[PDB]
Amino acid sequence: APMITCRVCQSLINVEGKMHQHVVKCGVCNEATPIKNAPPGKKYVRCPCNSLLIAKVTSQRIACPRPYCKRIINLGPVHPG
Amino acid sequence: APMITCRVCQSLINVEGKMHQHVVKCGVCNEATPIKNAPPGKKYVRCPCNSLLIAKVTSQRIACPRPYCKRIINLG
Amino acid sequence: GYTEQGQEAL
Ligand SMILES: [Zn+2]
Ligand SMILES: [Zn+2]
Ligand SMILES: [Zn+2]
Ligand SMILES: [Zn+2]
Repeated sequence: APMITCRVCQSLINVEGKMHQHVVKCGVCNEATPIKNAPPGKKYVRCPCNSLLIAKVTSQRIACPRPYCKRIINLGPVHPG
Repeated sequence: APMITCRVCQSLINVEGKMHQHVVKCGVCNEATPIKNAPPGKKYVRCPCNSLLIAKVTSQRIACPRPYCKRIINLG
Repeated sequence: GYTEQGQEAL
């Protein structure tokens, strides 16, 4: 059985017959790990709370949607306003 | 921003302006999760491939249309 | 107790 190691919790994720998916969910920590490239124009970002986020490659910032977190993540520097 | 949890990957789905829909699409796994009961005479069926299908209540078996799947789902 | 072609809810 093909396995990957969850980077969040180090449990094994069985990916047998799951290679058709964009992401797989760890059965232990319930966080998602992408197994395909992000859709065109997009990129994955992992919030410090461990939520998997999806952003446009052009985005300077993204917000975590989890109500207990709501972190704003700066992805790169900005020009002055 | 009203959110519901994806049934497949458990990412949060923003349902703002979509509360009239029966199902919503997850931007992470691209599968659908219901936010309302299925319409009368229909029923939701989740295929092992993760596809959310809509079947008639008179159906015991459902063939998935996904080309890599084509599973026959037995409901009883 | 019939068989049907599944329709995606999407
Ligand atoms: Zn995990
Ligand atoms: Zn977060
Ligand atoms: Zn999802
Ligand atoms: Zn299927």
